[PDB]
Amino acid sequence: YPYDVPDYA
Amino acid sequence: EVKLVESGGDLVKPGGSLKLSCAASGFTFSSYGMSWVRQTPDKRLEWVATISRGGSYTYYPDSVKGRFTISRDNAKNTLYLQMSSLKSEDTAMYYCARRETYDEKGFAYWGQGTTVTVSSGSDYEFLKSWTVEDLQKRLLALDPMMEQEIEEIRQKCQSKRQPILDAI
Amino acid sequence: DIELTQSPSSLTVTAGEKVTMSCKSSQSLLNSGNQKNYLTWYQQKPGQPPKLLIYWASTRESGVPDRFTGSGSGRDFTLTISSVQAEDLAVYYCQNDNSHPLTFGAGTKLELKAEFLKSWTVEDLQKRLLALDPMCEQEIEEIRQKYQSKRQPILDAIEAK
Repeated sequence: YPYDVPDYA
Repeated sequence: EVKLVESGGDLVKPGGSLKLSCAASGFTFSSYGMSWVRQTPDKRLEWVATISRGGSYTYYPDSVKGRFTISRDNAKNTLYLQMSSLKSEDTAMYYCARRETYDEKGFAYWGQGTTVTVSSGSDYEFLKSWTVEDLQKRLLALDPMMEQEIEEIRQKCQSKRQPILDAI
Repeated sequence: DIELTQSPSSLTVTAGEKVTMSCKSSQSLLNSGNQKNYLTWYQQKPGQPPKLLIYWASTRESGVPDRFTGSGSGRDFTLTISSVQAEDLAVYYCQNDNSHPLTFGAGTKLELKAEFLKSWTVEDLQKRLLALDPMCEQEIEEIRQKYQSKRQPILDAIEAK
């Protein structure tokens, strides 16, 4: 993936 | 089928270090965040750490911040929790859990958990100048009381079991 | 930090009866992005991890009996069991899943009121016998672990000569 995904909380 | 298996759980010296790992399978590891959540002897649940899917964001509550490091190896499908400066209150069953990166519904998938027991620095200080005689007397006092506590549990359980056995 | 207050702490029940559990939170759990309340309810039985029961406050997880209903909004949340079964005896936890730090309530434990077992199915009676065994053995093992913990510094002190 080009970006990491932050936690939603 | 989604499966999480924790290991590393052990007895830790006062202020000691320990590393837990959790082997993931039955899903694409690299596409989901992961967490550690612990349950203390009093049964309270406490969130310990979360990691992003790529490893680049980590989160911790204040109680473990600076001491605990959550990491992952996406090639090996393994989640890690490195703990430092451990204290008796860090005694708990440690669970790894998947973070629902798409649905955002909480923890649907948990492993079976690994037990970490931490020795008390305080309890150790307390006994510094006890002699062998002092200590043996204290030691011998425990098991008779454990037996009586066990006997209470057994008797109460059988009192719930017996009425059912009698109906059948 | 968001604090979640679950009441009552325990609750004695009779099978068939309606039960009501309450989770009040110190702050809102509204995900502003999508207007859903990110509160999750879990069910825990002896020897196993908590099991997700209800999410987004009111959506039942797959495979959960429809006698479980989650409801409420803002700060006041409830878990209702329309007709409680002996298989539903467990500790119920709510969780703030909206904002860090993630936090759990302290739990509401359901227990059976101590004849009337004549009205139960033989199936439900055998299921209760099977559940009692791991419940008692976990309680007993927790006593052994506690006493290992009390013994340990004394054995450490004896050995340290």
